[PDB]
Amino acid sequence: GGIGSDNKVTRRG
Amino acid sequence: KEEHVIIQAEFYLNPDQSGEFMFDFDGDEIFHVDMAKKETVWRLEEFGRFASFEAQGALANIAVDKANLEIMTKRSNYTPITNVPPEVTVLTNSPVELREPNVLICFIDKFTPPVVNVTWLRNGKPVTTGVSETVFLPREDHLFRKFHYLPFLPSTEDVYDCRVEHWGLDEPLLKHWEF
Amino acid sequence: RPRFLEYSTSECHFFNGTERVRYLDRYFHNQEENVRFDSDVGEFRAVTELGRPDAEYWNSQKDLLEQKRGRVDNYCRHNYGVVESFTVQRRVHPKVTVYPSKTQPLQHHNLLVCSVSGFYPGSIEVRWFRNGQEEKTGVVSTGLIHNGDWTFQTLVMLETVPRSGEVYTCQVEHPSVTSPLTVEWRA
Ligand SMILES: *[C@@H]1O[C@H](CO)[C@@H](O[C@@H]2O[C@H](CO)[C@@H](O)[C@H](O)[C@H]2NC(C)=O)[C@H](O)[C@H]1NC(C)=O
Ligand SMILES: *[C@@H]1O[C@H](CO)[C@@H](O)[C@H](O)[C@H]1NC(C)=O
Repeated sequence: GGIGSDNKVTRRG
Repeated sequence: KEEHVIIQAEFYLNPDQSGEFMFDFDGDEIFHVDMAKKETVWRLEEFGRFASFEAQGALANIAVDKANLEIMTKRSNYTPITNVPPEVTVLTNSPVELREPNVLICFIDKFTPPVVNVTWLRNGKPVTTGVSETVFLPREDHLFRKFHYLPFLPSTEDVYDCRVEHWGLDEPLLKHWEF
Repeated sequence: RPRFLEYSTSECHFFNGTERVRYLDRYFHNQEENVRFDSDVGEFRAVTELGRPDAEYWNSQKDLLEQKRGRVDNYCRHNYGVVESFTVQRRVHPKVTVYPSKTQPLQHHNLLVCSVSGFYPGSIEVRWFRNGQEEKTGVVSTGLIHNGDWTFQTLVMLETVPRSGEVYTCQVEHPSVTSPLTVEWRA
């Protein structure tokens, strides 16, 4: 099974 | 009171244009993603037999880290990072017996930004036979850690230095070992 | 030439197996945390004024919030599950050796060094005994040291004035061993 990564949120520009 | 911690740690640094994506369990590295080869590197090779990870997800995360960096540099008015120079320790991984194989460990600690140049010196001359190293490891205080390794054969006849360059140091730092 | 660093962590903190779990998604710039999501809070919060624009923007995206509210389950608990076998359960025996710090004649003061190396995990007890009785004073310890390679070491020293006939024992309790290991040094 997969070790999963957490998604990074893009900041407000 | 917590039993364990798993940390997914990543950064992107300008102007070096250099990134990192790694996983940490209780202070040890499970793996990281090599930015050059875009592939998962397990810290012990047996790990690759028990687990998988999609390196492309790490790369997609680094793309956001990069975007977030340009946005946040402008928002802070280009305030540069304060250099914090490392403390360096050298120790062996087992008690030293003359003429029995062993490993010198250079432990570089409590520094930012995550850039170093590290050199092993044997009797003042550089050595690369069998050297390995870790990527930058996270700290609760958000400074960084790093390990460099030198297999060697202890002897009354040699002396060793781990030489660390870092931008928060006015001059290179030598940390010495001899029997 | 100025450096600018963008740093992020996603953290899973585990309590009592996986019964309680705390998830954090944390965003830093040049060593400064400015916005984070804490699973105990349920939304993004500005850690500093520099992260206010992000906490307000992110918190207005409802699918993002529920995405991050599930991480405790589908990221934390999931990842613990698939790595538990070679991390949480990793057990490697310590090697214990005892030796005097300097070669000295008896009835002079000396540091008796107990070297404990190669072991995992990090939690460990090292005690010192003299003729079977536990020495609670005179103990000096380097602390737990990470070797960066999934093994630890530690040096625990005993302040002694050795006299002939005395037995000193370094005793080690670790999760990797059923019986405490003991190494003797004879004066
Ligand atoms: C690591 O080593 C390199 C080379 O010694 C350093 O980079 C050079 O630094 C000089 C001035 O110090 C510049 O004029 C060069 O253009 C740099 N070259 C490159 C390829 O970057 C670097 O500063 C060292 N890193 C640390 C942390 O000391
Ligand atoms: C730990 O979790 C168990 C369930 O496995 C529960 O019964 C117990 O009360 C918990 N212990 C503590 C100290 O919270």
